[PDB]
Amino acid sequence: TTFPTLDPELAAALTMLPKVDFADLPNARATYDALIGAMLADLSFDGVSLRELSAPGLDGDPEVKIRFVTPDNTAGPVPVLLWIHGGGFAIGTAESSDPFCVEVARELGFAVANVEYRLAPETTFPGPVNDCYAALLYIHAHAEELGIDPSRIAVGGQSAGGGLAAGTVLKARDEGVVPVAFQFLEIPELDDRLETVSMTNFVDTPLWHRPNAILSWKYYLGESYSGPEDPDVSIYAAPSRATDLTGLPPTYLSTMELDPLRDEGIEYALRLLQAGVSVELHSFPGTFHGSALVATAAVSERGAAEALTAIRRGLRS
Repeated sequence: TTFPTLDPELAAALTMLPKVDFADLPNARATYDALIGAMLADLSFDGVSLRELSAPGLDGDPEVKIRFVTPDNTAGPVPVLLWIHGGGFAIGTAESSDPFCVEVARELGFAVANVEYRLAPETTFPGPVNDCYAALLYIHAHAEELGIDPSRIAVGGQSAGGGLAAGTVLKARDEGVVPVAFQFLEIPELDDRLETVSMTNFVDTPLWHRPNAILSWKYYLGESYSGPEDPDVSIYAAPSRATDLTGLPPTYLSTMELDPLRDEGIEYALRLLQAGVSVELHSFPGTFHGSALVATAAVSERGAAEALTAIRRGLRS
């Protein structure tokens, strides 16, 4: 009865749901890392293999490791998904996305380059998006050696990883080096200004909420950033601030009903469409930020199936 529009199937999973409070980052990191590692313990890697790649960082930055998932038995060159995990820019690891990356490699027969970007606040913007772009530059430049079709690279991510994906895709277009065939944005974190209705009204929704949103952008943009009215925010940090969305790749964007990020996701999708970009936009009913973690729910199963359908079609021949 606190959230009467929730899907009953999800509703269930809510009394157990841990607080991931950004105000205490060490503890946030620990409860998240445990809410994921519990799931990685029994994960099947049947039909795929994982090896680590090392992409040179931008400027004098350290190497960016990539968890590179490939399907077994596969003639190749195959399409590749560059994937970027979520966690509000300040928590999470690439391995936390191994379930999804294995799924894509096994079901679609695509390589997946899952990027270990550096976390904020220890590394503030531009570092994290630079690590993702460095990984993109590397996979594109080494595609032949890696058994990748350079004409069929997707860039995607979830939550903050969807903001990093969108920023990386803006950067790729603007620099003109790497062609991106498809963009996949799941519950993306795109706008630091926190001025949409969902961002003003969702103050204690499950997992993500306005208090976490404030802390997440502050960690990422750093101790100089002065907040929503700051005029000096890069479009690669907050893609919603970009004014020219033309010439971006065909895109899939999903949002959740009770997610504070919902409205900035729908608005970005609408502006992509209005810029002539092919977009699939899906706001799922009765859901919350991260309810896909309740993988058994029918609405989660529908979302997961559609994600594979979208990526499969987005990277067709």
